[PDB]
Amino acid sequence: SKQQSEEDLLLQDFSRNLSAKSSALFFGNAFIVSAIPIWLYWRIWHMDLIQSAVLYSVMTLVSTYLVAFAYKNVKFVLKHKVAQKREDAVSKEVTRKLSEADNRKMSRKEKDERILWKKNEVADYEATTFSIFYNNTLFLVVVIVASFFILKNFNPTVNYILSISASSGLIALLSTGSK
Amino acid sequence: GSTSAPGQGGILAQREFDRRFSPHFLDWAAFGVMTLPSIGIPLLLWYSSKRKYDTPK
Amino acid sequence: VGTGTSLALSSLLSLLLFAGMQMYSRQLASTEWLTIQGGLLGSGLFVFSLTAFNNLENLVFGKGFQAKIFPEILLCLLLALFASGLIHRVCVTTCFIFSMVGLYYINKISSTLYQAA
Amino acid sequence: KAQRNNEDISIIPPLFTVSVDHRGTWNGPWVSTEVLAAAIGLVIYYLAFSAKSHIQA
Repeated sequence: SKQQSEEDLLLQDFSRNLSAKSSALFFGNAFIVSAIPIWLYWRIWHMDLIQSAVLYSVMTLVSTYLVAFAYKNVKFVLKHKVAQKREDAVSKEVTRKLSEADNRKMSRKEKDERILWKKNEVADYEATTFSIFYNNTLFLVVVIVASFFILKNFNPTVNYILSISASSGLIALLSTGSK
Repeated sequence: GSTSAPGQGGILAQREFDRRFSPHFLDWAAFGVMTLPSIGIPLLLWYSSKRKYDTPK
Repeated sequence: VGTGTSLALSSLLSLLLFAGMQMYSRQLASTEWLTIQGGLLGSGLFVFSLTAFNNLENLVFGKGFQAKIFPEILLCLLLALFASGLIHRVCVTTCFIFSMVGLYYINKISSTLYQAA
Repeated sequence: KAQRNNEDISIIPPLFTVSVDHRGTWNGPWVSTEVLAAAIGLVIYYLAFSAKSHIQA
């Protein structure tokens, strides 16, 4: 099963369809963050949620799509570099695991596979966790500065629509610009 | 003489008190707690990973 | 570090300094010592802005583009001076002086790094 | 008379004194300032962005 072993993990990462764990983490985290500004306006600005719920949700759903559209692209760019930077230690961990195998006639493809398997995991993970942190940082920080300084002279309603649409849209554009 | 009369008002229940203004000036601190999963948890978790593999050569 | 990331980093550092200077402009101008502190901040803004401008020039026109005294260096200095005026007139002397002192060493650093290589 | 003449008010011995302790009205922890909220947001963001540039290189 040498051919399948090397393929399985590699295929799922490179595929344009998000891995089940990646999709839930990205979509859910984007949803939670998109809603967080609702609590700012609801509490500080004192904007009723129930009466405007129709608008509130629409903008939240729109934000989630763009933020997740930022997660995949931002993570992809980081993973390219991360994998190499983490390979140094991860290679030691894999080689030690292969020394335990002690396979007399181990294939060279298997030699690449094992190291590749762990190297993929770490790059896939460290990129996901860090990328989510950074993207969440930019989105939450942007709304704070824009809403409370840039939009200081506008109705809360126009402020919410402009701030949420702008932050998410710009952040998505920065995702592709990094690539 | 007679003093000014505020007139009629509304007494609520404890749960409602929480849902209009509990973190009135705690709002930003609560925002940090809400954003802890979005920022604190990923950042701290990743730092544990980087420390593990980022060994000086 | 990568040129594309470097350009963003320099822009972020310059932008943050400018926003802080305006926010505390009233406090900074209150006392002579605080105005001098503004001079340090303005020079730092000039240094970061110059780094960003060169990085942008390299990306658009290709790597290795050389910054000239005019207009790349002059424009960055002018922007820093304009921010200095907003807080107080007095800094324009101190804010300018710190920028010049940084510039001479920065050129010395650039010559060693690039000309030697 | 002492106040209107700007004399030491303490010279007049009070009939009795009472200490009232105030243990702080609850406003939350003192991070709820709109400017500061941006200060923490931007401070965190700058470190995060630099960390990104540290990874991308």
